[PDB]
Amino acid sequence: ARKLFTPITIKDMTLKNRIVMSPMCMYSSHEKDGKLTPFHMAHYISRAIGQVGLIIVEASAVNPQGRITDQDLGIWSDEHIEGFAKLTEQVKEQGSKIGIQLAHAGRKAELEGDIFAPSAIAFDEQSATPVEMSAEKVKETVQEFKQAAARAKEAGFDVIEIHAAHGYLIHEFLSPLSNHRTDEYGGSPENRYRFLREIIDEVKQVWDGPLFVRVSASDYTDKGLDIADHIGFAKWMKEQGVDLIDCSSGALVHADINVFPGYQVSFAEKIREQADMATGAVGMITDGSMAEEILQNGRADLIFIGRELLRDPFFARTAAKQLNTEIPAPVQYERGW
Amino acid sequence: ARKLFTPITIKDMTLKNRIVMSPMCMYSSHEKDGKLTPFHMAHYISRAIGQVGLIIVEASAVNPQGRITDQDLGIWSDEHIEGFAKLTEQVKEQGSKIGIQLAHAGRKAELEGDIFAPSAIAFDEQSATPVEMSAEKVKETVQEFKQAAARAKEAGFDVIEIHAAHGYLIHEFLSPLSNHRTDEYGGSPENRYRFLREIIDEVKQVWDGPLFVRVSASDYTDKGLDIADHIGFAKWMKEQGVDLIDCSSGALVHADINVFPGYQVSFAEKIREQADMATGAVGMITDGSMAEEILQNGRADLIFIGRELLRDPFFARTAAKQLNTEIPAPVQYERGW
Amino acid sequence: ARKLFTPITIKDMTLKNRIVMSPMCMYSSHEKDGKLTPFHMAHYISRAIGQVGLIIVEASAVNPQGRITDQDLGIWSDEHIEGFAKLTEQVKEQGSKIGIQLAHAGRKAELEGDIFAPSAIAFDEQSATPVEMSAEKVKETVQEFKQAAARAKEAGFDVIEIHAAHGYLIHEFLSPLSNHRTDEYGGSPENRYRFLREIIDEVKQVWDGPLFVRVSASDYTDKGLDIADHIGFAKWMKEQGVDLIDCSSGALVHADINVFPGYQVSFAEKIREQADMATGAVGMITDGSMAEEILQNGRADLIFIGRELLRDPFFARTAAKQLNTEIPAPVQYERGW
Amino acid sequence: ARKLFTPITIKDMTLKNRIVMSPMCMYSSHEKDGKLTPFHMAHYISRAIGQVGLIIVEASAVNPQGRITDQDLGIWSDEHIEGFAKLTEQVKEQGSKIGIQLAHAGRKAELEGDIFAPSAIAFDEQSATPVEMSAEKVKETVQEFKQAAARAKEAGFDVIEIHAAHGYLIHEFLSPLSNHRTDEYGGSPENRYRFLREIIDEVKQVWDGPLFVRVSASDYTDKGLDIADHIGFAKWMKEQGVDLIDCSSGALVHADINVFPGYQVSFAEKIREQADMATGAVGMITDGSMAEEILQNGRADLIFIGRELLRDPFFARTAAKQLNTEIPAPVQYERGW
Ligand SMILES: Cc1cc2nc3c(=O)[nH]c(=O)nc-3n(C[C@H](O)[C@H](O)[C@H](O)COP(=O)(O)O)c2cc1C
Ligand SMILES: Cc1cc2nc3c(=O)[nH]c(=O)nc-3n(C[C@H](O)[C@H](O)[C@H](O)COP(=O)(O)O)c2cc1C
Ligand SMILES: Cc1cc2nc3c(=O)[nH]c(=O)nc-3n(C[C@H](O)[C@H](O)[C@H](O)COP(=O)(O)O)c2cc1C
Ligand SMILES: Cc1cc2nc3c(=O)[nH]c(=O)nc-3n(C[C@H](O)[C@H](O)[C@H](O)COP(=O)(O)O)c2cc1C
Repeated sequence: ARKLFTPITIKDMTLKNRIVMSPMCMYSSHEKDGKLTPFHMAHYISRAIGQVGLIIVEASAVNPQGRITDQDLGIWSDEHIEGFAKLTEQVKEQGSKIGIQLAHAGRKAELEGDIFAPSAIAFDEQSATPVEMSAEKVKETVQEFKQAAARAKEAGFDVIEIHAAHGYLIHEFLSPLSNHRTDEYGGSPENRYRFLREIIDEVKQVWDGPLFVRVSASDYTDKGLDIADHIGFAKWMKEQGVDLIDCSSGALVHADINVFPGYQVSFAEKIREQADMATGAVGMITDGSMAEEILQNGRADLIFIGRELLRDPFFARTAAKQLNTEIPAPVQYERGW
Repeated sequence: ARKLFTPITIKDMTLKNRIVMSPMCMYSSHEKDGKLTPFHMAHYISRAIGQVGLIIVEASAVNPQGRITDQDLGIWSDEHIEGFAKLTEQVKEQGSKIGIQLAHAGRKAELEGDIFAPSAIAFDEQSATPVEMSAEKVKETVQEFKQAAARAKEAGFDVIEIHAAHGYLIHEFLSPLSNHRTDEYGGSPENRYRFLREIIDEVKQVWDGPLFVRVSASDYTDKGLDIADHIGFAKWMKEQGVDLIDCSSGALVHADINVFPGYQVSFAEKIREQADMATGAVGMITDGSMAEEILQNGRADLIFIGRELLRDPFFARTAAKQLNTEIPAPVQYERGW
Repeated sequence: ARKLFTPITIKDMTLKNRIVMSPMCMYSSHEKDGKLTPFHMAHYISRAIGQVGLIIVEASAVNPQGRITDQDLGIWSDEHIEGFAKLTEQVKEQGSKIGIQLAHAGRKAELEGDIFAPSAIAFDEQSATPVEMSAEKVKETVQEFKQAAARAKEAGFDVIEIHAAHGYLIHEFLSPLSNHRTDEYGGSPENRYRFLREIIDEVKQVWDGPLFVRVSASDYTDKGLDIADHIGFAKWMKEQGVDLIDCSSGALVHADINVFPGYQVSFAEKIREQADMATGAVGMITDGSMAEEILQNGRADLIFIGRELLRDPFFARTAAKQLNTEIPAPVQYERGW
Repeated sequence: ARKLFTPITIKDMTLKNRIVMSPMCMYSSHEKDGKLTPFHMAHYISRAIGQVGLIIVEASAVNPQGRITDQDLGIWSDEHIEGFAKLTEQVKEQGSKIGIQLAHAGRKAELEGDIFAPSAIAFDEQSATPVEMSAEKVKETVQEFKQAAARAKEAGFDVIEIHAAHGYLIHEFLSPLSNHRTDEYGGSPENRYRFLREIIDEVKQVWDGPLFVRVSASDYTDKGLDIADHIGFAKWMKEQGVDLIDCSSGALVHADINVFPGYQVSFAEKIREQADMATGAVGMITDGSMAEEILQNGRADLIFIGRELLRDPFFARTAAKQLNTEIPAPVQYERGW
């Protein structure tokens, strides 16, 4: 069979295929309370009906002021557990595994009131200057990721992913372009990584399941982070028990990025090879042929699909056809698939 | 602008495009109570997110023993109103109009216990022989369609379609092959049409909105009904205020049917021309080009899509692309569509 | 088997499928002598390798001043026979049948010097006013079509098509908008049809094989010709022994034409039904599904494909795949098809 | 613009895009004299009309007994020059550059009479045992490649490619599995490479244009050649002035090969990186997205397309559409592309 449709086991979780619905913000929590809405349910569950092996729920803030927008999903409150519990139950009932992306927007939070970051440096010209987190505020945030993970476990998620990419809080700490701290959380690569190190260790105190970490493998900026730096971080994450690194890139600051089909795959293959860590490839992957090639040539272990799943919720079926192979259809659509 | 994406107003309902999700049974009411489940919600709402102009909910039984299977949706009880109320609200919120198909499986009901029909004639050698409805029972069934329509109105549906096709109860009364009654509901075309006539008149006492009727325009059998018969019924339906005839075919009895792309279009075109009645074309229509041709050549007014919407929930986008035109995308997917 | 890939026999010619490469001018006779060039050979033969059932060569002038442009193909001289003989042999060798479209551009000829027409009326404000053909000149032109047909037979063509459409010479005689003659070739429909009648009768004196006539089934203009007129001409053509009417439309004069997929199909269906004449459907037919529908619903006998064959020379294979059926591939490409 | 459609210059040859028609035997020289036929002309020229940047003509034997089959093209005689001269002229006239693959089947020659190889070892159970080439016979063959190159230059080819792959003669000398010689052409890697070294040096005495070499980057067999060996050969070829290595694989002997989209790309990228040599990627590349990714991620410099160009001669257009970009169409098809 095609590798794209061959199961893979990570910890005590077996995925029926290697297609992953990349986390994508829907800005649909209209009550601004971080809760799920009917749209979210239809949005996610339809891709489970569509046979996506693993569905990763969009960035969910671990702190209200850590949201990107006031319409973001949240997991900073026990009040969020009930809705997520229904979502995981329904997604899994359709045959897919489900994960959640724990996040904090840091200096990129588009909210009124003080926003936070490792250093008081604004994202750009049109952004507010963030407040430099006190050492204790940083430690409180670590606890919030821990608390959020505990809620995710209770809600029934199969996988937890830490959002350490796209110029958000953790990414801000990792990069010297945004982290000018002179305390235990700044300076050396080890210190810049400390925030993430503590988040991983604390999350593991309440979560023993598959743990993913999404990173921006490059800042595409002089004096910023590059793949070499991330290969280093990957080795440390492996030692800590991280199961897979979801390889994205950019967004820490404005930069020129050459975008094209599979433009971030090199990051996934280099980390996989040099850090001996399973990786997720993402970035303009839109057809089954590319997906199969990435897996067969050992460039990544899972294929994250974003925008193509917005155009085609049933990408799994489309990819199967493109690869001239057969996959099980949801029972209700046996007469059409 | 392409005709497929041109609005049409029926009564007080304006459809934003001519794409209709054909009613398709999902056999997913696992509690065997005819109620909706999370699967149904995601299944239908996803096509609304997908911009389908009109979504018609699958055959919903007006009487429990009128179900095709014990996992069919139902609308025989006021308890069914709550679920449907949530569904219509959520579908309309995405920007689509919604309808429901009122039905009764007649002799094709796959349930334990007596099943009913106009005459005690089994569908085939593998089916149970139905019980001939008493005149009283027939009139009670008319009232159940009326009562069901009332529930549909309360639930917020935009359109109601009467299922008078696919060999089910109403179709059984219409055809001489299945109706050998010696009372007012059998014999001449007037008598054979009487059941449907009374259903339409009664439904109109509680529902003044768009009213569709799906028929099997031919039995493809000697001594059975053919397009000439249905043109006759269509003229009577027009006088009664039916707004559109959804043109399907067959299934009253086993028959040899030449299936091919647009194989039922001739029925929609003839009824449209000869009965001066708006029609819905359905049957192996899988792309925007065929849909546009059918509309532009005046063969039908609405394009019903069945299986292609099971393969591609976002057929509307796919069709827009095939026709080299643009249509509004759901706000949440503007970065992908 | 799909009707699109079902054989059909016209006279003594059996076509292996119903796909026809519509005649399309290539304006590539760079020596301005109407002779074939390597481009023409590869252009046509590639579609034969592509399994097209019948390839009709572009408009070939029966008189040099009857060319549309000075780079048109010609068949006004015996010197044109050698090239055509090689082309028909090579096309047939690949397994396809081949035809040629005999033509005369009339007032739409874009050449230096006097151009001719039934009446001195220019095509539009940008065109030169043609010279009214003397009765002698008209009869000489009839002989040139006859002589051209003789050359086509000698060159080995399987089918000959008379170009009586797109506002060219013959079409000009047929329509009241362009024909104001006061002799035997103008006035009543009998007189306006006379030019074509004589061409058909004379051609038949030297050619007994399949004979096609392409017409513009409507002028889309007040006081111009419409489908009713062409149904009348079609009945006369049937009596004369014409085997099939290739149904196109317009171009006699500028007009508002609603173009859409299958916009000329109604013409092919009406002529087929009312004149009991085999017809070729053409006009925005781009996929196997539409082609199959047209054939199965009895709207035409052959499917003429134009621009789609310019985008996809191997449309036959593409259509077979779309129809989920199999067709023989050229032996040399068995490892790819 | 897309890299796939950006020109690239090699020596004094500029390709308009980076799509290459991979050499593919057509077994169509029916007279068994190695000459071109009308089919060959239509076959190749149609892809030039189709905008393929570089068309590489199928394996052409440098010696009659070096043909794979008696229906192969040849270039062992001056009698072959005339036909090739017409072919290059016509392909270039349509806008493409053209190359020819100089070949010798060695022990895989399916011809009657003695066949040759470095050692008397048969390809398999159903193959004849080849005659071990005397040192002089090897030197004569080197001269034949030289002579063939001289003919190719006279015929007007833009590129010459040496076929050192697919288990044929040169490949046989390169691999220790098939080369057991104990003279100057066997033993060490240097000696096994000597035959190719001499062919390259001699060809360069009569040809100063772009020179490609196709290799089988792996024998997929224990004790056979692997990518490490070919990276070594690549460095030697670079020193000799070879411009690009066309990276295929296998066929020396029967072996288990895992085939999938882009299954030979790793060979192209490793040789490109470690030998600092331009490379051509080939092997189940069927869409523009994969092609663009290969080029943008620096895995190869040219994209060789084989079977997809047999299914779609106009792959260039299809790929352009897939990449949402525009490319010039042949003037004759401007109204369709
Ligand atoms: C509407 C939208 C919302 C997104 N939200 C998130 C998010 O919450 N978390 C994240 O890590 N990436 C997010 N992304 C980035 C995507 O997950 C994905 O990595 C990116 O689009 C590259 O992949 P693609 O080409 O398959 O879409 C978003 C992208 C889009 C288009
Ligand atoms: C799984 C399935 C369930 C269906 N259930 C219904 C139904 O409840 N009512 C109805 O009128 N037609 C029903 N149909 C018939 C379809 O609505 C449609 O008319 C038929 O599939 C022809 O169209 P298509 O070729 O676009 O699928 C069903 C079809 C399928 C495949
Ligand atoms: C470049 C080009 C040249 C054409 N030349 C001719 C011609 O010589 N004779 C003719 O009858 N139609 C000619 N046509 C009209 C086509 O045969 C065909 O009827 C028309 O394109 C409608 O079909 P299509 O939508 O499949 O392309 C031409 C069309 C194109 C695009
Ligand atoms: C019919 C056919 C003939 C071929 N002949 C040759 C040849 O003469 N020389 C060569 O180097 N490769 C030859 N090949 C191998 C192809 O060039 C190509 O490298 C292979 O098919 C892998 O690519 P693809 O997946 O794009 O077809 C041939 C392949 C096919 C299907």
